[PDB]
Amino acid sequence: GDDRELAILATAENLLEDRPLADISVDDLAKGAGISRPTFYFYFPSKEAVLLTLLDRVVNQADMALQTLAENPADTDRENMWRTGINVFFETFGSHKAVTRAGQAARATSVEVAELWSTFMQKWIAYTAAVIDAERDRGAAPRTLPAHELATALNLMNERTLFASFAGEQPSVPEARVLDTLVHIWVTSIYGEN
Amino acid sequence: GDDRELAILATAENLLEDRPLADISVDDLAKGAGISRPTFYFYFPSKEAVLLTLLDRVVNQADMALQTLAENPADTDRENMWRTGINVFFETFGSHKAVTRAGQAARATSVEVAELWSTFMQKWIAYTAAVIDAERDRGAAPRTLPAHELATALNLMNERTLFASFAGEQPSVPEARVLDTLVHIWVTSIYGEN
Ligand SMILES: Cc1ccc(-n2nc3ccc(NC(=O)COc4ccccc4C)cc3n2)cc1
Ligand SMILES: Cc1ccc(-n2nc3ccc(NC(=O)COc4ccccc4C)cc3n2)cc1
Repeated sequence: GDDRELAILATAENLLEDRPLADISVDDLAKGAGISRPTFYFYFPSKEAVLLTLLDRVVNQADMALQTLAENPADTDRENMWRTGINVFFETFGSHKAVTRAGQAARATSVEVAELWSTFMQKWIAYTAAVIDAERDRGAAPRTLPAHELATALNLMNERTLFASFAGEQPSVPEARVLDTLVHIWVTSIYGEN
Repeated sequence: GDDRELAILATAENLLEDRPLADISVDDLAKGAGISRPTFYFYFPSKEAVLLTLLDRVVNQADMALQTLAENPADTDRENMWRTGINVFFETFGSHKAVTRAGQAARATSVEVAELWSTFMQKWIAYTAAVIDAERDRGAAPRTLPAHELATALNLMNERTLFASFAGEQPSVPEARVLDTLVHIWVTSIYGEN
């Protein structure tokens, strides 16, 4: 039941490591999961619905990890505080590069994927802005850009830059250098008076 | 001859305003250009080759404008200097949103589009890094991140953030606010000691 479902999901994750969703059939997923094709269809209406589940699970994992960090004060300087938050995404999405990458490609063709991504990006930007505003309220950060516009561009930079690194794009920051790169830009732009 | 070609190109640009390349046929392009379908094929081998030409023209327009700025010293402060350079992209790509957007969608399916984009991104990042290094050499900017890794993330942020704004994505910075947003992040991260 649920473990034929977890098997379709594990199969899809495993196959997405080697080729795109376009190069994977429902039959590929069925065979890997040790089930027939009509049995696959009891669990998922399509291969696109398989990706959506996987992406949904990854995005919620990142989100829960961010909630956990938030509910636990966390004892260090401002630069390290930002580093820890960015690290959630670096580690969560870096542990699921194939799914995370397939989600981006699916955004153009799947309104549900686009909607799911858009929902979490809004949540993450809103929370980023709320922290910047808190930092501004305690007098730790100057009131420069609107917090929400600042949060939007910084989260969009991370989306694109971690994606480039994880996909091995030309150009891209080496994955062993990208965390430090993003933390620098976030801290100087959030605390920089100019 | 060349003006049947400019007509196929103008037609493609005009139609890409209303729908994606997937929703446009060679016949659509032929009819708009006032030529038959086999005549289209004398000018371009495909509709994908039409997009490549358009994108190539836009990317070279941005590049030439950046070269022009570079060869002309340009008389103002550092913040305004960065603003002028970012403005090249804001204005060039903002004057060609449909082509510029279709190029991004094509990167996944067209190795020539991916290669063209990748080439210019490398050039633009290299030039960004050379300016940061010059700024560092005159003692105007601190030696923080490697200049090339800094330039990479900043150009990737602009790519993604101007794209989001021009495509009206949720989320996105309003197009009337995005220039100021990006200039802030570039100037604070390039000049910020922390
Ligand atoms: C292949 C791929 C790789 C990475 C992404 N991606 N999408 C992202 C969206 C937001 C994001 N955000 C961050 O890294 C930092 O977010 C923080 C930090 C501190 C407090 C709050 C937040 C949201 C990283 C992201 N990375 C998307 C696709
Ligand atoms: C739809 C769409 C919209 C915009 C882009 N895009 N791609 C970009 C790549 C680089 C880029 N760069 C900049 O804005 C700033 O670049 C500077 C500034 C000063 C000196 C040198 C450079 C390269 C903007 C870009 N915008 C791509 C697609």
